[PDB]
Amino acid sequence: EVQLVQSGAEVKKPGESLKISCKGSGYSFTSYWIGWVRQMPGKGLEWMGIIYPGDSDTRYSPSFQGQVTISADKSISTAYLQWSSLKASDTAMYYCARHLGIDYFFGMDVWGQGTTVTVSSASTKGPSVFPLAPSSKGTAALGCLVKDYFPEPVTVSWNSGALTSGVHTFPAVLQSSGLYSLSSVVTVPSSSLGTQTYICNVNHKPSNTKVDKRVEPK
Amino acid sequence: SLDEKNSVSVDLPGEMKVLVSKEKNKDGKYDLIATVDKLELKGTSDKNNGSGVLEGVKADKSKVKLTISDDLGQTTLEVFKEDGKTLVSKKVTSKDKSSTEEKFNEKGEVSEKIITRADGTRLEYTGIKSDGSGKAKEVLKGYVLEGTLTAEKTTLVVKGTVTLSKNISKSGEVSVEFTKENTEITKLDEIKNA
Amino acid sequence: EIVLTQSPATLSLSPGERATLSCRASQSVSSYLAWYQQKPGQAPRLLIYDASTRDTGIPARFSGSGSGTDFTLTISSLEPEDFAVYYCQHHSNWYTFGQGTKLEIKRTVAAPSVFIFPPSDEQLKSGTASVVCLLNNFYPREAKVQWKVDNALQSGNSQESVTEQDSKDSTYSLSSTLTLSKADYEKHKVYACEVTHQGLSSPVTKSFNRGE
Ligand SMILES: [Cl-]
Ligand SMILES: [Cl-]
Ligand SMILES: [Cl-]
Ligand SMILES: [Cl-]
Repeated sequence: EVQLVQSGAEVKKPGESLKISCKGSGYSFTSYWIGWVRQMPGKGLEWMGIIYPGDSDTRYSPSFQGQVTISADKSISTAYLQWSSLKASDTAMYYCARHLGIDYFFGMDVWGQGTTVTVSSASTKGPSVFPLAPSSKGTAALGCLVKDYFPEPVTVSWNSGALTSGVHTFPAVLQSSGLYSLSSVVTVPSSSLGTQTYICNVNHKPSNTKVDKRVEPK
Repeated sequence: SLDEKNSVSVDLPGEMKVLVSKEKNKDGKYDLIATVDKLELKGTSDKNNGSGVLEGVKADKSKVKLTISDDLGQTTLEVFKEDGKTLVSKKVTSKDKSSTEEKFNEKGEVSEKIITRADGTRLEYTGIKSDGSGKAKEVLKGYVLEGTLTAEKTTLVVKGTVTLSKNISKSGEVSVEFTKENTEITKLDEIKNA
Repeated sequence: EIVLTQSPATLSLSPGERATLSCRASQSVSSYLAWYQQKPGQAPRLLIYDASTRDTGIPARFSGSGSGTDFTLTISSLEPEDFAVYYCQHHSNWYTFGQGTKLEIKRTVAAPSVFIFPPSDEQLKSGTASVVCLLNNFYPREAKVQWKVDNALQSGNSQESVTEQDSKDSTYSLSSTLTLSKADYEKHKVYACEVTHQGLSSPVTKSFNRGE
């Protein structure tokens, strides 16, 4: 019944201000420090700082001092993390967590579910879907290249969900253009390239983009 | 429970004592019993040494935990709030009768700190701030001295215009602008003269 | 500053085995060390605090010990849900987290199946050429991909990504993408992806000739 609930995912552009929130339930919010923790994509955890909502005493890590402002509204058990001018490098996952002790330390024992912040100069854009046709050849590989979309996520299924065995859908990479790209592949017996049909179903809900791409051998 | 015939008494640092199970308990280990300030604490452990952890709860729902080092030369007594996680006090007594006791404020900062030397004299710090400053009071064999604490040194003073100080720093320096059993000098009024 | 070092970076075990994770500090420090578990897509969970006390609800198979410089998280016998990243965190240095230890499933060495895909004719009408190299179902994770264009070593023009350890066969897969402009792509003949991995007795290459 003790819990912290964070506000929803954020897609922002560089320079914009942003204020994300962390609401406490089931305990005396003003009796404990609340901390904020950063995790950049593919990286470990970084302690940013803490606030005591009883009197808004705030302590920042020297790594984040002056880069962010932590605040709190004691009357609604909410803590806040804010930037006045977001950077692309601020793209990360942010957790709030209850921080136990100053001159002693018993860890951070209650965590929010996290808030994703994406900071890009890009605007919403649906993907392009290119075939990855099987070569001349027994196991064969074929797939779809899902290129130049924003923001995440995109979903890929094969033959409307009828083909799941041997399917690998890769994490997206961020290209130099600020657009995302990924690929989905599937290994099939080369016996069935002349008979079995292979279609990849790509859905990008931020742009309402649904694409079905038939992958044929050359 | 455990008494004179089903246990063995073990002397611990800080003039505490603990009783240990005779042979072994029902499911493998030895049982430990120690009473601390009206409250008896129960703990299970191997080793039959006297070492291990003992816990207990007070009438005001505060939790107590007592850990005894393996060589039995150190003792840690922690008092928690009802949540079992907010530290109210933490005292570490050593075999040589010396100890340090920290008392934490509602924020989890050391606001009071008592340092007991082996001879029994105490150094008490109250109203500690995040600055690193506060009040300083040395408890001696007979009299009390009062002064101020800074993150740099510790100054103690007795007060006509003849008012000279006593300085103890981060380390064990002692300068005067002196005895090793911490004192010839006698009692409180008698300091003003020399 | 006081620095935490977790060992090993990757611990590869199986369900049923005993797991020991190390956190070491560059100086003797107090007992205020905490351990966390984080599974993919989930928030961290506190396991141990004050070096040795278990948090509420944490199963008994987790235990912590240590003092001074050497601290240990022990998992007496691993369950499937115990395979995750583990972080330590100490009071010193403004509550800095350690870099983390990944606890992964150990399986038999398996060489990857390698595949190369030329750019589709549709993409080329747009002006870009993506060449894709697939490394399927290999273990362990360590794998190097090197791109060769007319036998010239390529650098700074590719991106790769790896899947999470597969739920049924415990293998990894890797996709490497080589992006050039259509003008640069139509300037060279042979495109090659060279894979190096300990399950192969030598590096393996897949290639094609443009226009064939
Ligand atoms: Cl409380
Ligand atoms: Cl990819
Ligand atoms: Cl070479
Ligand atoms: Cl081999």
